[PDB]
Amino acid sequence: SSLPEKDIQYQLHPYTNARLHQELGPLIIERGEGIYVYDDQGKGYIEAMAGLWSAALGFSNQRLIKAAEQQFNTLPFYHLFSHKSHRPSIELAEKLIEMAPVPMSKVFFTNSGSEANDTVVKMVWYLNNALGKPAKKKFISRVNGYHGITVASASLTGLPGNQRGFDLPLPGFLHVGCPHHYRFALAGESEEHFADRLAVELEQKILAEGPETIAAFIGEPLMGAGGVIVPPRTYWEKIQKVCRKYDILVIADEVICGFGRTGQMFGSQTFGIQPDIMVLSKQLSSSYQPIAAILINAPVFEGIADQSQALGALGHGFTGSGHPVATAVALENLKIIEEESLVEHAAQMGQLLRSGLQHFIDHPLVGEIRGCGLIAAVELVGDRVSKAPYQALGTLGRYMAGRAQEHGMITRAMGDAVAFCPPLIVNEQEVGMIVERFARALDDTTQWVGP
Amino acid sequence: SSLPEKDIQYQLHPYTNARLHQELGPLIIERGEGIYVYDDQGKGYIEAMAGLWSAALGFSNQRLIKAAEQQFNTLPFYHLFSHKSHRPSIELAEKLIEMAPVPMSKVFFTNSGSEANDTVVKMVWYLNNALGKPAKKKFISRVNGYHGITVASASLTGLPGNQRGFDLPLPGFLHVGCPHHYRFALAGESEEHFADRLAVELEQKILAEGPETIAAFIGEPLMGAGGVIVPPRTYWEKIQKVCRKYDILVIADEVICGFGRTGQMFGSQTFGIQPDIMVLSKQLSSSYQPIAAILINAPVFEGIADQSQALGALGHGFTGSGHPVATAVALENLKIIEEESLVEHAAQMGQLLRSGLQHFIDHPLVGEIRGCGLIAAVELVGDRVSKAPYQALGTLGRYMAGRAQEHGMITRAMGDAVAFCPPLIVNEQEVGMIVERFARALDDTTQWVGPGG
Ligand SMILES: *Cc1c(COP(=O)(O)O)cnc(C)c1O
Ligand SMILES: *Cc1c(COP(=O)(O)O)cnc(C)c1O
Repeated sequence: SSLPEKDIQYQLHPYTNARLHQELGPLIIERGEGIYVYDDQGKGYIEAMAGLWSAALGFSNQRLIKAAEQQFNTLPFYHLFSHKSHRPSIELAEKLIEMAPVPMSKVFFTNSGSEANDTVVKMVWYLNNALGKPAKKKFISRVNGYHGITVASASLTGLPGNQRGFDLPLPGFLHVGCPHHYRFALAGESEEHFADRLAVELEQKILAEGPETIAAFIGEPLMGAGGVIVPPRTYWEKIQKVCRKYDILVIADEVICGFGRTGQMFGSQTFGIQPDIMVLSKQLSSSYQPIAAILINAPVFEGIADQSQALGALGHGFTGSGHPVATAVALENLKIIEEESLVEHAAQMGQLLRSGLQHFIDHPLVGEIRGCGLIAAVELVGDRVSKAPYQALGTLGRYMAGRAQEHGMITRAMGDAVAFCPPLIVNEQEVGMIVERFARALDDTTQWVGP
Repeated sequence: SSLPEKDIQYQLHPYTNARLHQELGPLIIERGEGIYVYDDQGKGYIEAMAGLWSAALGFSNQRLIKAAEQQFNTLPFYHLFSHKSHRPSIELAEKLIEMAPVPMSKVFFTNSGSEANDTVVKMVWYLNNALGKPAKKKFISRVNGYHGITVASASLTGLPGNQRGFDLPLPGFLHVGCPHHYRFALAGESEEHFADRLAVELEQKILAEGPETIAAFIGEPLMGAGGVIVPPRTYWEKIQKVCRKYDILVIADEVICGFGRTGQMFGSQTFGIQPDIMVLSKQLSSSYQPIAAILINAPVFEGIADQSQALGALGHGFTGSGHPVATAVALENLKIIEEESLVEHAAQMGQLLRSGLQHFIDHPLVGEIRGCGLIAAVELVGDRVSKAPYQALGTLGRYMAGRAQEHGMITRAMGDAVAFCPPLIVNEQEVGMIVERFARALDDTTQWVGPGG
């Protein structure tokens, strides 16, 4: 009958406890503008996550809306199968290739990040069969990495919450350590030496598995959903040397880091990664349309092209691959990010965010503050010396996130860390408000944990 | 540089020979209106495939475009994670549940058909773990079925072109026969007996694999990409009895059949299927937005809900799941289909299409004319008695499709069959034009072959 009642009756929600949902119902979000969303009671919230790490231009960018309209009225749907094409897919693909931080050869479009990583898995398998290396198939990823939730991409993902009860990972999807100094460094170990030990771990993993069986290493430049985990200094340098030593492809999952999130246009620039393949989504279209993109370099394309010829055609593609409305919106989105100098602006807003949060560095429940550019997290602990949680891992984060919402801010808990990933258009005072609302939530949480 | 040159330079095309693409370049489609698209030279074509079996309302429905606008200007993106919701997802889900041809409990949204089928795989695995049946995991599908192209959903798919080179199918993804009488029936075998033999095949497959290890059977009510293959009479009845005997879930992949394609609202109605899970996409939004929907019945939901509680939350969801613009467009799309009586209209347009094509039933190159509702195919052969192809399999289909395009019509060849899946809004005279353009293409193809006889 009521709208909340209909939701409970008819929707199975993602990333939601279904039974609790039947009791509590939804928080229905009705409208958005700038960095704000409003619920159906008219309460406004700063969307400090940009939705799902994604709405770079906020929730009422008229240029994107008009670009959708203009394309809708020209050609509202067509496809790229069997030599068919259309201008928006062509022009977007050109723009993505030309702005890539390393030389890239081709773009392949999907709807989601998960589909894109799933497609990259198939591409690498197809590639290595093309080349006559049928054993070179295994993927290496990392504990706490997030790469999506198809059967294959959830296998790449290294978060237990995405695997438990789903019979994952599949075989051939291997995991090395999470590069988080605060949690996994040895006592008195430096960042650089933590990085050394991670590179050794990767090489030993490869040697134990048989280097000839390892096709690819995939990683987010910095880990998003897994906690805003910034890798230790020299990690990417040392990891890439191990990969290049055994002819292992380096895949940068830029689904969150892409398009100005980390202080430069790509996480690959910020962290000195020269990937063979890049995966892009989210900020690509400010999530105004579902779209993702895979960039592959020359060797990857040439092997695939050779096979697609021998086997008649590339037996892969989604109905929505390169959708003309989604590609048109993404094209306009990238033009706005360039014309408005949002990469530079976000970097400056990020410095303000990070300096604001650092006033709480000696709070008794603050275990670590981390991030770079305009992405950050504050990890809470029940005890700073031991780094132990209050009650059980997740208890603090759950409480903090709930308090932040009460104070008009949407953040996301990742265990006991709360994340910040605001729209790139956030202004200085809005950053101040984000920090103030974080502060109030923290104060509430501290009184709740109590003496 | 020119637009075709940019395409060749920068895009890897799906379902395209990449090397041939570098030589020929693209056919760039510039605009659409009604049932027509126009290329960049201004030549018009009837889109007899509705794009990819999908654009129910044609290529310039203003109501859908305005519904997108109105939602863009309210809330252009949000998500459904962690109890968050929004009106368009809620109202769409209600509408889908209430119109379902069997009692259904919940809707889960994805972007694509492939994602939806991939998600259904995970849901079934999660479900059976929830129920304490950890061995009950394998899926059974069919030769020539199409269910998408993720690693898992390409394993469900039974077309060799989707598996060759990709190390698929994964283990646990099993295949029984294509239910196409014309190609796989024994000499002088009836439809009903062909159906018996297929049901026996399925039961033997289950028994050989261990019934306790089989979770689900999935099928398109009629097979789309694999050839517009109408199953033989009594197939679905007998297949479901085998499934119910061993407590195997029945999943109807309605990605093509959904929303009026086959003569009734759902392929499940047309063919008497009582599925536990339905998968919907394509006509859902006339492909104006990427969206797919999974309908799950009460037992499937209850088990999933039970576990999500014990494990804290359901560890699954796409950023675009239930996207407010895509759901708003699909909602308006389903309203138009109902208000304009397009299911009934498509049924009538389909009988005209079929009657038109049947004037060529005794043509020496026409092996079979099949379909129902407003989906059809004409399978061409080089020799009717042997059913053998002219030159290689595919030669006639490729030539026919090329001639159809020259005559202003886009059809898709599936080997030597050419498909018809026009927008539901096609009128009687447009059906006449589709059949005329098919006839000219067939006339060209006949002159090219020279059947003599
Ligand atoms: C969100 C995300 C994905 C998956 O994207 P979907 O569109 O939600 O499937 C993949 N990789 C990373 C790093 C992500 O953050
Ligand atoms: C087209 C199709 C799919 C896959 O849809 P995408 O949106 O292209 O992933 C799945 N099943 C059937 C029956 C289809 O026709």
